[PDB]
Amino acid sequence: XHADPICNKPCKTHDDCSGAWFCQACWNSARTCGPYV
Amino acid sequence: ARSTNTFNYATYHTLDEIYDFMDLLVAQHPELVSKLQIGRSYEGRPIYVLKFSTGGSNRPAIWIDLGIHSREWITQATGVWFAKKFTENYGQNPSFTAILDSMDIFLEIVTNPNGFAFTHSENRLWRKTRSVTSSSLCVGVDANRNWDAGFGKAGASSSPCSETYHGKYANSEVEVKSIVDFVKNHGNFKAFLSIHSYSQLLLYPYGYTTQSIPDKTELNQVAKSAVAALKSLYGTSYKYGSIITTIYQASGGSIDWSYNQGIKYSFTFELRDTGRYGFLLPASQIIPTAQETWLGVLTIMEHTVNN
Ligand SMILES: [Zn+2]
Repeated sequence: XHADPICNKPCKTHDDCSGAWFCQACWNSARTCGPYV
Repeated sequence: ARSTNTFNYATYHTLDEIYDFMDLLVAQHPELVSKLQIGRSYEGRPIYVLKFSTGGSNRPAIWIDLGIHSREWITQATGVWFAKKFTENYGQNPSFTAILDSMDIFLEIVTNPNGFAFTHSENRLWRKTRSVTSSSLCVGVDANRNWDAGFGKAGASSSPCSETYHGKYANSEVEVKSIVDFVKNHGNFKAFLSIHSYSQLLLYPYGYTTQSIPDKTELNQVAKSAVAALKSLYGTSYKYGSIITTIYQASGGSIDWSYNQGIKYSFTFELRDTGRYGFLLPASQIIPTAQETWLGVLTIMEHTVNN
Protein backbone atom coordinates (compact mmCIF):
# COMPACT_ATOMS: atom_id res chain seq x y z
CA UNK A 1 0.00 0.00 0.00
CA HIS A 2 2.55 2.86 0.74
CA ALA A 3 5.14 2.25 -2.04
CA ASP A 4 7.07 -0.93 -2.36
CA PRO A 5 6.30 -3.67 0.03
CA ILE A 6 8.88 -5.92 -1.74
CA CYS A 7 11.83 -3.54 -1.44
CA ASN A 8 14.35 -4.86 1.13
CA LYS A 9 12.86 -8.37 0.85
CA PRO A 10 15.45 -11.21 0.94
CA CYS A 11 16.05 -12.24 -2.62
CA LYS A 12 18.07 -14.96 -4.46
CA THR A 13 16.73 -14.61 -8.08
CA HIS A 14 15.02 -11.45 -9.56
CA ASP A 15 12.06 -13.74 -9.39
CA ASP A 16 12.05 -13.99 -5.62
CA CYS A 17 11.08 -10.29 -5.77
CA SER A 18 7.23 -10.82 -6.37
CA GLY A 19 6.54 -7.38 -8.00
CA ALA A 20 7.19 -4.12 -6.50
CA TRP A 21 6.85 -1.67 -9.39
CA PHE A 22 10.00 -0.32 -7.60
CA CYS A 23 12.37 -2.88 -6.10
CA GLN A 24 12.51 -5.61 -8.74
CA ALA A 25 16.24 -6.39 -9.08
CA CYS A 26 18.10 -8.76 -6.79
CA TRP A 27 21.32 -7.18 -5.57
CA ASN A 28 23.96 -9.97 -5.48
CA SER A 29 25.75 -8.25 -2.69
CA ALA A 30 22.94 -7.43 -0.16
CA ARG A 31 20.66 -10.24 -1.42
CA THR A 32 17.65 -7.91 -1.01
CA CYS A 33 15.06 -6.57 -3.60
CA GLY A 34 16.15 -3.04 -4.60
CA PRO A 35 15.37 -1.23 -7.85
CA TYR A 36 17.62 -1.28 -10.97
CA VAL A 37 20.25 1.53 -10.61
CA ALA B 1 22.95 32.19 -14.51
CA ARG B 2 24.67 34.98 -16.53
CA SER B 3 28.01 33.46 -15.28
CA THR B 4 29.37 30.12 -14.29
CA ASN B 5 30.66 31.81 -11.11
CA THR B 6 27.05 32.63 -10.33
CA PHE B 7 25.42 29.43 -11.51
CA ASN B 8 24.23 27.59 -8.39
CA TYR B 9 25.90 24.16 -8.28
CA ALA B 10 24.04 23.00 -5.12
CA THR B 11 20.48 22.88 -6.48
CA TYR B 12 18.83 20.56 -9.05
CA HIS B 13 18.38 22.39 -12.39
CA THR B 14 16.46 21.66 -15.63
CA LEU B 15 17.41 20.72 -19.17
CA ASP B 16 17.19 24.39 -20.19
CA GLU B 17 19.26 25.46 -17.21
CA ILE B 18 22.03 23.04 -18.18
CA TYR B 19 22.08 23.32 -22.01
CA ASP B 20 22.54 26.94 -20.99
CA PHE B 21 25.33 26.50 -18.45
CA MET B 22 27.13 24.55 -21.15
CA ASP B 23 26.89 27.80 -23.23
CA LEU B 24 28.28 30.03 -20.41
CA LEU B 25 31.22 27.65 -19.81
CA VAL B 26 32.41 27.76 -23.45
CA ALA B 27 31.94 31.50 -23.81
CA GLN B 28 34.01 31.76 -20.64
CA HIS B 29 36.80 29.40 -21.89
CA PRO B 30 36.68 28.96 -25.67
CA GLU B 31 40.35 28.09 -25.55
CA LEU B 32 39.70 25.22 -23.09
CA VAL B 33 36.10 24.10 -23.91
CA SER B 34 34.08 23.38 -27.02
CA LYS B 35 30.43 22.21 -27.23
CA LEU B 36 29.84 19.37 -29.67
CA GLN B 37 26.49 18.13 -30.88
CA ILE B 38 26.92 14.43 -31.53
CA GLY B 39 23.23 13.81 -32.30
CA ARG B 40 19.61 14.77 -31.84
CA SER B 41 17.38 12.79 -29.39
CA TYR B 42 14.48 10.53 -30.03
CA GLU B 43 12.04 13.39 -29.56
CA GLY B 44 14.37 15.92 -31.30
CA ARG B 45 16.56 17.53 -28.60
CA PRO B 46 20.20 17.98 -29.42
CA ILE B 47 22.59 15.72 -27.62
CA TYR B 48 25.60 17.78 -26.63
CA VAL B 49 29.13 16.52 -25.80
CA LEU B 50 31.56 19.04 -24.19
CA LYS B 51 35.23 18.51 -25.23
CA PHE B 52 37.99 19.82 -22.88
CA SER B 53 41.34 20.26 -24.67
CA THR B 54 44.61 22.22 -24.55
CA GLY B 55 44.94 21.51 -28.31
CA GLY B 56 47.03 18.92 -30.20
CA SER B 57 46.40 16.02 -32.62
CA ASN B 58 43.57 13.46 -32.01
CA ARG B 59 44.95 13.16 -28.55
CA PRO B 60 43.82 10.14 -26.59
CA ALA B 61 40.58 11.16 -24.91
CA ILE B 62 38.86 10.06 -21.71
CA TRP B 63 35.12 9.52 -22.05
CA ILE B 64 32.72 10.37 -19.16
CA ASP B 65 28.91 9.99 -19.54
CA LEU B 66 26.15 11.00 -17.12
CA GLY B 67 22.36 10.42 -17.17
CA ILE B 68 21.85 7.38 -19.56
CA HIS B 69 19.09 7.00 -16.86
CA SER B 70 17.03 10.11 -16.19
CA ARG B 71 15.75 9.49 -12.63
CA GLU B 72 19.29 9.15 -11.39
CA TRP B 73 19.50 13.02 -10.95
CA ILE B 74 22.83 13.39 -8.97
CA THR B 75 24.83 12.38 -12.08
CA GLN B 76 23.65 15.23 -14.26
CA ALA B 77 24.44 17.50 -11.32
CA THR B 78 27.87 15.95 -10.65
CA GLY B 79 28.16 16.39 -14.41
CA VAL B 80 27.77 20.22 -14.22
CA TRP B 81 30.34 20.32 -11.32
CA PHE B 82 32.96 18.37 -13.35
CA ALA B 83 32.66 20.84 -16.28
CA LYS B 84 33.00 23.71 -13.81
CA LYS B 85 35.92 22.00 -12.06
CA PHE B 86 37.88 21.11 -15.27
CA THR B 87 37.92 24.75 -16.21
CA GLU B 88 39.26 25.83 -12.77
CA ASN B 89 41.86 23.24 -11.94
CA TYR B 90 43.57 23.59 -15.31
CA GLY B 91 46.91 25.30 -14.75
CA GLN B 92 46.10 25.24 -10.95
CA ASN B 93 46.60 21.54 -10.20
CA PRO B 94 49.68 20.09 -11.87
CA SER B 95 48.09 16.69 -11.84
CA PHE B 96 44.89 17.87 -13.47
CA THR B 97 46.87 20.19 -15.83
CA ALA B 98 49.39 17.36 -16.75
CA ILE B 99 46.47 15.28 -18.08
CA LEU B 100 44.81 18.10 -20.12
CA ASP B 101 48.30 18.74 -21.49
CA SER B 102 48.28 15.15 -22.87
CA MET B 103 44.61 13.95 -23.19
CA ASP B 104 41.31 15.44 -24.27
CA ILE B 105 38.28 14.88 -22.03
CA PHE B 106 34.78 14.27 -23.36
CA LEU B 107 31.99 15.14 -20.99
CA GLU B 108 28.34 14.21 -21.48
CA ILE B 109 26.06 15.29 -18.69
CA VAL B 110 22.60 14.50 -20.13
CA THR B 111 23.08 11.36 -22.29
CA ASN B 112 19.34 10.80 -22.01
CA PRO B 113 17.77 14.26 -22.47
CA ASN B 114 14.20 13.03 -23.32
CA GLY B 115 13.92 10.91 -20.12
CA PHE B 116 15.43 13.69 -17.94
CA ALA B 117 12.85 16.36 -19.02
CA PHE B 118 10.29 13.54 -18.44
CA THR B 119 11.36 13.30 -14.80
CA HIS B 120 10.59 17.00 -14.39
CA SER B 121 7.09 17.41 -15.86
CA GLU B 122 5.55 13.97 -15.59
CA ASN B 123 7.27 11.16 -13.65
CA ARG B 124 10.40 11.67 -11.52
CA LEU B 125 11.16 7.96 -11.59
CA TRP B 126 11.35 7.49 -15.33
CA ARG B 127 14.56 5.50 -16.16
CA LYS B 128 14.18 4.83 -19.96
CA THR B 129 14.23 6.96 -23.11
CA ARG B 130 10.97 8.06 -24.78
CA SER B 131 10.98 5.99 -27.92
CA VAL B 132 7.52 4.89 -29.19
CA THR B 133 7.47 2.00 -31.74
CA SER B 134 7.09 -1.57 -30.65
CA SER B 135 4.00 -3.87 -30.57
CA SER B 136 3.56 -1.05 -28.09
CA LEU B 137 1.41 0.96 -26.02
CA CYS B 138 4.70 0.81 -24.05
CA VAL B 139 7.48 3.38 -24.74
CA GLY B 140 11.17 3.52 -24.07
CA VAL B 141 14.29 1.37 -23.89
CA ASP B 142 16.67 0.84 -20.93
CA ALA B 143 19.57 2.52 -22.82
CA ASN B 144 22.07 0.66 -20.59
CA ARG B 145 20.68 -2.56 -22.04
CA ASN B 146 21.05 -1.47 -25.79
CA TRP B 147 24.82 -1.50 -26.58
CA ASP B 148 26.37 -4.37 -28.50
CA ALA B 149 27.90 -6.36 -25.67
CA GLY B 150 25.93 -9.64 -25.07
CA PHE B 151 23.00 -7.62 -26.30
CA GLY B 152 19.58 -9.04 -25.58
CA LYS B 153 20.88 -11.89 -23.49
CA ALA B 154 19.95 -12.40 -19.81
CA GLY B 155 20.17 -9.22 -17.87
CA ALA B 156 17.87 -7.44 -20.35
CA SER B 157 14.14 -7.97 -20.68
CA SER B 158 12.35 -8.66 -23.96
CA SER B 159 9.11 -6.91 -23.11
CA PRO B 160 8.70 -3.27 -23.96
CA CYS B 161 6.87 -2.21 -20.83
CA SER B 162 9.95 -3.44 -19.02
CA GLU B 163 12.29 -1.26 -17.03
CA THR B 164 15.19 -3.28 -18.38
CA TYR B 165 13.77 -3.53 -21.86
CA HIS B 166 16.62 -3.52 -24.43
CA GLY B 167 15.16 -2.05 -27.66
CA LYS B 168 14.71 -4.15 -30.78
CA TYR B 169 18.35 -4.24 -31.70
CA ALA B 170 21.63 -2.87 -30.32
CA ASN B 171 22.14 0.87 -30.82
CA SER B 172 18.57 1.05 -32.09
CA GLU B 173 18.43 4.07 -29.73
CA VAL B 174 19.88 7.23 -31.24
CA GLU B 175 21.07 8.49 -27.89
CA VAL B 176 23.08 5.27 -27.87
CA LYS B 177 24.17 5.30 -31.55
CA SER B 178 25.53 8.89 -31.27
CA ILE B 179 28.17 7.94 -28.66
CA VAL B 180 29.03 4.69 -30.36
CA ASP B 181 29.73 6.16 -33.90
CA PHE B 182 31.49 8.99 -32.19
CA VAL B 183 33.56 6.89 -29.88
CA LYS B 184 34.23 4.66 -32.87
CA ASN B 185 35.39 7.44 -35.25
CA HIS B 186 37.74 9.10 -32.90
CA GLY B 187 39.43 5.82 -32.18
CA ASN B 188 41.63 7.24 -29.46
CA PHE B 189 39.54 6.57 -26.36
CA LYS B 190 41.79 5.02 -23.70
CA ALA B 191 39.15 5.44 -20.93
CA PHE B 192 35.34 5.14 -20.64
CA LEU B 193 33.51 5.89 -17.33
CA SER B 194 29.70 5.79 -16.88
CA ILE B 195 28.12 7.49 -13.86
CA HIS B 196 24.96 6.06 -12.36
CA SER B 197 23.06 6.42 -9.04
CA TYR B 198 22.98 5.16 -6.19
CA SER B 199 24.86 2.67 -3.94
CA GLN B 200 28.51 3.53 -3.74
CA LEU B 201 30.13 0.94 -6.02
CA LEU B 202 32.98 1.31 -8.61
CA LEU B 203 32.29 -1.41 -11.29
CA TYR B 204 34.31 -2.83 -14.24
CA PRO B 205 33.32 -5.42 -16.86
CA TYR B 206 31.52 -7.74 -17.32
CA GLY B 207 27.75 -7.51 -16.81
CA TYR B 208 26.31 -10.17 -19.09
CA THR B 209 28.85 -12.96 -18.38
CA THR B 210 30.94 -14.69 -15.68
CA GLN B 211 34.05 -14.95 -17.71
CA SER B 212 36.52 -12.44 -16.35
CA ILE B 213 38.35 -9.69 -18.19
CA PRO B 214 42.04 -10.28 -19.00
CA ASP B 215 42.81 -6.84 -17.41
CA LYS B 216 40.93 -7.97 -14.32
CA THR B 217 43.96 -7.50 -12.09
CA GLU B 218 44.76 -4.04 -13.30
CA LEU B 219 41.24 -2.72 -13.05
CA ASN B 220 40.79 -4.28 -9.61
CA GLN B 221 43.70 -2.40 -8.21
CA VAL B 222 42.92 0.92 -9.95
CA ALA B 223 39.41 0.29 -8.68
CA LYS B 224 40.99 -0.45 -5.35
CA SER B 225 42.98 2.75 -5.43
CA ALA B 226 40.20 4.91 -6.77
CA VAL B 227 37.62 3.82 -4.09
CA ALA B 228 40.37 4.64 -1.51
CA ALA B 229 40.74 8.22 -2.71
CA LEU B 230 37.01 9.02 -2.73
CA LYS B 231 36.75 8.05 0.87
CA SER B 232 39.41 10.59 1.86
CA LEU B 233 37.17 13.61 1.81
CA TYR B 234 34.02 12.55 3.58
CA GLY B 235 34.75 8.97 4.40
CA THR B 236 32.16 7.55 1.93
CA SER B 237 32.74 3.83 1.63
CA TYR B 238 32.19 2.08 -1.63
CA LYS B 239 32.45 -1.48 -2.89
CA TYR B 240 34.10 -2.44 -6.26
CA GLY B 241 34.34 -5.46 -8.62
CA SER B 242 32.73 -6.70 -11.86
CA ILE B 243 29.09 -5.89 -12.35
CA ILE B 244 27.93 -9.48 -12.73
CA THR B 245 29.71 -10.03 -9.40
CA THR B 246 28.50 -7.05 -7.29
CA ILE B 247 25.04 -5.90 -8.39
CA TYR B 248 23.41 -8.11 -11.04
CA GLN B 249 23.88 -9.79 -14.43
CA ALA B 250 23.12 -7.05 -16.92
CA SER B 251 23.59 -7.89 -20.64
CA GLY B 252 24.26 -5.07 -23.09
CA GLY B 253 25.78 -2.45 -20.64
CA SER B 254 27.98 0.47 -21.74
CA ILE B 255 31.28 -0.66 -20.13
CA ASP B 256 30.83 -4.16 -21.56
CA TRP B 257 30.82 -2.77 -25.00
CA SER B 258 33.63 -0.18 -24.61
CA TYR B 259 35.76 -2.80 -22.97
CA ASN B 260 35.45 -5.21 -25.93
CA GLN B 261 36.23 -2.27 -28.24
CA GLY B 262 39.56 -2.05 -26.40
CA ILE B 263 38.75 0.83 -24.00
CA LYS B 264 40.71 -0.83 -21.17
CA TYR B 265 39.87 1.64 -18.40
CA SER B 266 36.13 1.21 -18.60
CA PHE B 267 34.43 1.69 -15.24
CA THR B 268 30.86 2.32 -13.97
CA PHE B 269 30.38 4.43 -10.80
CA GLU B 270 27.15 4.10 -8.78
CA LEU B 271 26.96 7.34 -6.69
CA ARG B 272 25.39 8.09 -3.38
CA ASP B 273 22.88 7.13 -1.56
CA THR B 274 22.74 3.50 -0.37
CA GLY B 275 18.92 3.79 -0.27
CA ARG B 276 17.56 6.13 2.50
CA TYR B 277 17.12 8.66 -0.23
CA GLY B 278 18.20 6.60 -3.30
CA PHE B 279 16.91 8.45 -6.44
CA LEU B 280 15.83 11.47 -4.40
CA LEU B 281 19.20 12.34 -2.91
CA PRO B 282 18.67 15.78 -1.21
CA ALA B 283 20.47 18.79 -2.88
CA SER B 284 22.68 19.37 0.15
CA GLN B 285 24.42 16.18 -0.98
CA ILE B 286 25.71 17.29 -4.47
CA ILE B 287 28.91 19.25 -3.77
CA PRO B 288 30.12 16.49 -1.43
CA THR B 289 29.27 13.69 -3.82
CA ALA B 290 30.89 15.63 -6.73
CA GLN B 291 34.10 16.45 -4.80
CA GLU B 292 34.64 12.83 -3.62
CA THR B 293 33.62 11.25 -6.92
CA TRP B 294 36.10 13.57 -8.68
CA LEU B 295 39.01 12.31 -6.43
CA GLY B 296 38.11 8.92 -7.83
CA VAL B 297 37.76 9.88 -11.50
CA LEU B 298 41.09 11.68 -11.06
CA THR B 299 42.77 8.55 -9.84
CA ILE B 300 41.60 6.64 -12.89
CA MET B 301 43.06 9.33 -15.14
CA GLU B 302 46.55 9.54 -13.58
CA HIS B 303 46.47 5.81 -14.08
CA THR B 304 45.35 6.34 -17.72
CA VAL B 305 48.29 8.69 -18.41
CA ASN B 306 50.81 6.47 -16.49
CA ASN B 307 50.09 3.55 -18.83
ZN1 LIG C 1 21.48 3.58 -13.84
